[PDB]
Amino acid sequence: SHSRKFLDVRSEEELLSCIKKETEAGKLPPNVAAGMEELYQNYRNAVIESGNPKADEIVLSNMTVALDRILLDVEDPFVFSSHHKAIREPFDYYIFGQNYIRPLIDFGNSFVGNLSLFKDIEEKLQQGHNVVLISNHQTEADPAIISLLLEKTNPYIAENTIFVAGDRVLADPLCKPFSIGRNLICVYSKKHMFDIPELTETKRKANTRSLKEMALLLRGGSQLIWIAPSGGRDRPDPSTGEWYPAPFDASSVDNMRRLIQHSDVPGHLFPLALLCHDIMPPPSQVEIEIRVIAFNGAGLSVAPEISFEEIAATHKNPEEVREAYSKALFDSVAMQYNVLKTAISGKQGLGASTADVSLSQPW
Repeated sequence: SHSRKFLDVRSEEELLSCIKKETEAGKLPPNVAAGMEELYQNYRNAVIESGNPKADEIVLSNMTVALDRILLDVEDPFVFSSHHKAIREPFDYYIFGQNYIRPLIDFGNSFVGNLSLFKDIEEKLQQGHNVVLISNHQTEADPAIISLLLEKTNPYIAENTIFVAGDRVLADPLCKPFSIGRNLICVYSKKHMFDIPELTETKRKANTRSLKEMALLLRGGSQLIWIAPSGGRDRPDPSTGEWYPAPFDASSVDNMRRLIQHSDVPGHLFPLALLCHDIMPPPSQVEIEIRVIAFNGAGLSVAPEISFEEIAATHKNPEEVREAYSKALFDSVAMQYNVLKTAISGKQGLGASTADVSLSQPW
């Protein structure tokens, strides 16, 4: 039976004592207990540093509920398979991840690129078409960056986007409550497929099942799916420290395009850029060389779909077409990303807008 002791915590001393007690009962592995203490301190620090006047209340509330939900999953892990629908009841995991990430976003220094295209995307969905957002990936909070930035203007996208998500993030005890509250297509990454030879067959069968269910969803129409063809989160250049979208896997863009073609329903792929690594960056040696959670502006942009036909008509074979189409999507993502960068880290705000990227603050 679930220990609800984290919900009785009213102080940092009780928090640490609770962590100790759950570990001593064997209900929390020592490395997970340690990760929980680091998480607490880092979340606390970022919220206090934002200047938020309700910092102490937000931290106590979000962190005691986060620890309770992390322990709940450790006691009996939620099993993810193929398509996962966000859990909204009795405990709304979606709204929990939204409220958990809210205080880390500096909305005054956050921007949306080409807001009107998100309305275009909703129209296409209303026509029964499917839309795939071909994006870069920066943090495990990416779904909340998208949902929070668009919650006022595009609540439909905020609540119904489906994220193609890899096994590494879905297995992490600290991220599980967040993941449970999102719509997902769960896949085993190519990167880790061969790490454990005794699991490869199983992962491949599950990947086929996930693809099959995604194809079935597409046949039904009106699906909005996000996928980062790079797989992983962007990393800073190991020498310069510069962050920008990681290389795409051109086969991943091709596989999505072809599933759309066989679904017999009109489908659209739009290049999407996300800028939020400062809020919850992946670990990196150059960052040590030159904080796991921070308050910072976030950016989100979308640009028109790339003409696949124009590329197929001007390239000599299948491989060259695949590479050029993936590169054209990637080139758009990187272009939008630099405009977001100039607006936020460059401090130009709306003055970073260009002919192709029009910024706004829809909140």
